Amino acid sequence: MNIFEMLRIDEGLRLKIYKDTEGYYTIGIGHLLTKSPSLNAAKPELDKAIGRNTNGVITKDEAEKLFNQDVDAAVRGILRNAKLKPVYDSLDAVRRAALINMVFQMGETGVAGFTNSLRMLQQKRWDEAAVNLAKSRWYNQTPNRAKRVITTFRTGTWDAYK
Ligand SMILES: [Cl-]
Ligand SMILES: [Cl-]
Repeated sequence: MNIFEMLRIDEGLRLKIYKDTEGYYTIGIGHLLTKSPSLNAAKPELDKAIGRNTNGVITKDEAEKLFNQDVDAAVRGILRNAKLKPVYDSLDAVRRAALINMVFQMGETGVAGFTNSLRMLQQKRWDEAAVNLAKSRWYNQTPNRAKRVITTFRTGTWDAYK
């Protein structure tokens, strides 16, 4: 198991514009297109992302290409973030994947916002960090995915995904 297979299980794959759990226009492997309500504001963002007139549908290859970019950008965002970087550096390889997953879903700003949990992770207080991460809108809105991520932070193994 690796970050790619982990996010592929959490986000699924859809070749046609769809709405995410929050109601936003998305395509492929969790690639957010726009927070705007218009499918007309979404279609152009999609064409611009792919480099072609797509008419709202893309191929598997195109989806995977957006995915590689999005994972690369998540990592690079963590490393440029003054609050995230020190946490990431402190972690083992499995748990680093868990932080990348959070960043991919909620963005760097959001994650950097979990001040207390981040401090607990850095101190390696696993059980306490898992309890604090659960007290969030994130966990209440997407409980099954959140529990998988949380379990990965608590245990440091890929069990929740096996
Ligand atoms: Cl893009
Ligand atoms: Cl869920």
